[PDB]
Amino acid sequence: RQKTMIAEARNRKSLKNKAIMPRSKLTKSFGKMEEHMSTLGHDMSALQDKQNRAARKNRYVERGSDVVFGDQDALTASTENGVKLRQTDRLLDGVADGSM
Amino acid sequence: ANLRTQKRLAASVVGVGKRKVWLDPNETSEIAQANSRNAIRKLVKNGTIVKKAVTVHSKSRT
Amino acid sequence: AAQKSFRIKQKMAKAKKQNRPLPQWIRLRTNNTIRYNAKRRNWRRTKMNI
Amino acid sequence: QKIAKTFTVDVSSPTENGVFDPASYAKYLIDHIKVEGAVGNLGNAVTVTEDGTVVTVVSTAKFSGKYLKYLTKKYLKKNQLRDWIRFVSTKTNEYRLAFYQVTPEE
Amino acid sequence: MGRYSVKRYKTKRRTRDLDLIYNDLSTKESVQKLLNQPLDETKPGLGQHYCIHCAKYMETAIALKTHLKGKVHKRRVKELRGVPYTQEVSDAAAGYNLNKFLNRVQEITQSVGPEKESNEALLKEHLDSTL
Amino acid sequence: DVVTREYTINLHKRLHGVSFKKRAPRAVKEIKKFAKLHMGTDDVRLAPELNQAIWKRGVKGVEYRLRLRISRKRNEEEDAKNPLFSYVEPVLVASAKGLQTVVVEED
RNA sequence: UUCAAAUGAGAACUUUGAAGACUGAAGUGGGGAAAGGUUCCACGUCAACAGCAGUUGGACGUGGGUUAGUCGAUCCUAAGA
RNA sequence: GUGAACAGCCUCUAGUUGAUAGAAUAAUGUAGAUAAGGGAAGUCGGCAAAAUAGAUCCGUAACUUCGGGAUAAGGAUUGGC
Ligand SMILES: [Mg+2]
Ligand SMILES: [Mg+2]
Ligand SMILES: [Mg+2]
Ligand SMILES: [Mg+2]
Ligand SMILES: [Mg+2]
Ligand SMILES: [Mg+2]
Ligand SMILES: [Mg+2]
Ligand SMILES: [Mg+2]
Ligand SMILES: [Mg+2]
Ligand SMILES: [Mg+2]
Ligand SMILES: [Zn+2]
Repeated sequence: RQKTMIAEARNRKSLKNKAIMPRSKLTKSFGKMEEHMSTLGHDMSALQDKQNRAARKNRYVERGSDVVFGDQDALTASTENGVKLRQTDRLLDGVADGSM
Repeated sequence: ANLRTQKRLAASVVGVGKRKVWLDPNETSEIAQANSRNAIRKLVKNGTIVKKAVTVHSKSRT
Repeated sequence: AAQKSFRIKQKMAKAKKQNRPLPQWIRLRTNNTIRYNAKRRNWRRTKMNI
Repeated sequence: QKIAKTFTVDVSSPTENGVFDPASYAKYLIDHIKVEGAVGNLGNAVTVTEDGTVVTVVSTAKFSGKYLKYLTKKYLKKNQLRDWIRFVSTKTNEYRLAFYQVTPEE
Repeated sequence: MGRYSVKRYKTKRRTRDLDLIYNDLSTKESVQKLLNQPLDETKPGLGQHYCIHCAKYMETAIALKTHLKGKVHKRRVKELRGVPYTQEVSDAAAGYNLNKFLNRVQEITQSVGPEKESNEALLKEHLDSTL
Repeated sequence: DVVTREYTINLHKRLHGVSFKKRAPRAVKEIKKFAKLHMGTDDVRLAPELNQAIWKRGVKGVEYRLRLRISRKRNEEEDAKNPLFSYVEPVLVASAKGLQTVVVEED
């Protein structure tokens, strides 16, 4: 197990070329948390309760924008030169209709 | 997607080199929306963009 | 040069405003024989020589 | 000169989530704190006590919160908790053990 | 194989062997003969200033003195401390002429060794006095 | 047929005599060829952690042996020409010596 | 130089991440003078050009951008005109 | 950091990772190396390479415009603790 831990740490680390990212800035997942704590042999009752509370708190409630605009797009003619509403278009401002 | 502008703006906003800025590869659409330094600052605050630590040059042997 | 003369900058302004392709509606006129800008200039192709 | 310094650590979050032992942490500190270059030399200089939520170190001879953090990170690494639990300062010379940010599974 | 080893230990650039130098130091007559040599034009220092341990001529007495005060000479002195490693050692390690090798070791420890040590002591103190 | 096995690859005899700037890239190509040989899949995908293990000692410092976990799985996309592909992962062990091919149980 | 993902009709060459290297402060870094004149930056976007390629570009199309009592010119005289 | 040192070599900040690619490893090339014994017998000619090289100490001829020649030549040495 000690030799395996050495090998895994060596494959993990690249300190000569760059520093390791800070854990306090990263965020991880409860699935990995649960499997690691289970490997350590702790009881996951409290952590599972916290995760259940978080999952119940993060609810998805739809709104009118979700009903109306959810599968639609556009609602404005796409310009030929990627221009804003009041941006001049030197090339096309003299030709009003799209056929011409 | 092309995030070159966001990478440059993140380096300028955080105050480090472009070599020291981490853009979350999972949040590509959110990062691609951010066209201003204000939106870049918001991404830095919530952690989509991270400042990397310096590469170590130890002096223990010296 | 960064520190330039007003005469130089005025000529540069004229060149910038001249830098364009044809307006499309010119092609639609009766008996139009103008089909492209034959005096278009580019900064890396023909120098203005002041 | 040898004014008594008090350092406190709050272990309540990992203790209540069931992945930490304050008594073992205190025993590790007792056995591993070095005074004048050797372990087991804490005679009337460093006292480590705990009551299940707060671990208190009282020292009069060359102790700092950086050293305390170093020892705590060693203990967490030995228990394979270094990837999940960190040692934070809340106010001066009072510290706590806090989980890193975990996304809910969904 | 490499150029350094080739050009240092080429056969035409060979040096005297350690068992031969051990025999040179073992007897007093050899020591006196090598200490007092005729004026030879083709040796450095006219054949004088000869270190027996290193089998080396020096140009001058001051050169010989600075040589004796050196780690190179002390390395050679350490090398000449033990049994001189004849073919008898290799034969005995193979398990052949064992009694002959053991008799030779006994003779070194009893007679030839201490006489060589006494000659070396006398030679060193003579070099200290004359230098 | 979905399956997962662990193999040892001898990179030493595959990289015997290769130019130093080309050793690790040739190791990548050799492992792809190895997975193709063992699973019949022309679509081979290497884990970036495996690529790290290959490149760990630079361009010319590839290990003599590597322990691989190779999984033949199903291609879910409709646009692909191949219904099967292989995913190669590294197995980080104490030593890659003396290990034989094994079938990993799938759960 | 390599790996995965994304984008895409199409990716050795685009983007992000994962790695391996290099310039090694007399720099492959950070600014200016002469010269250039918009090449700067954003959006759109690949016919031609980038001696392979191209979804990329100092390319093509449409725009945005240079704010001074104190920085310069301007004033002074130099060899000279 | 090494070192006398803006040398060479390695690294931090910052910046690049650009220059058509893939596979094979015949001859002849281009660039770089090693070679038993001999040691210029090669050649118009030692061309080219090799050999020397830092520092400390010992020592240093002719000739001379007395200033030089001179690092003349020739020797001893060098790590680590
Ligand atoms: Mg070969
Ligand atoms: Mg380098
Ligand atoms: Mg270099
Ligand atoms: Mg640009
Ligand atoms: Mg082309
Ligand atoms: Mg343009
Ligand atoms: Mg030869
Ligand atoms: Mg001849
Ligand atoms: Mg001849
Ligand atoms: Mg001379
Ligand atoms: Zn000697």
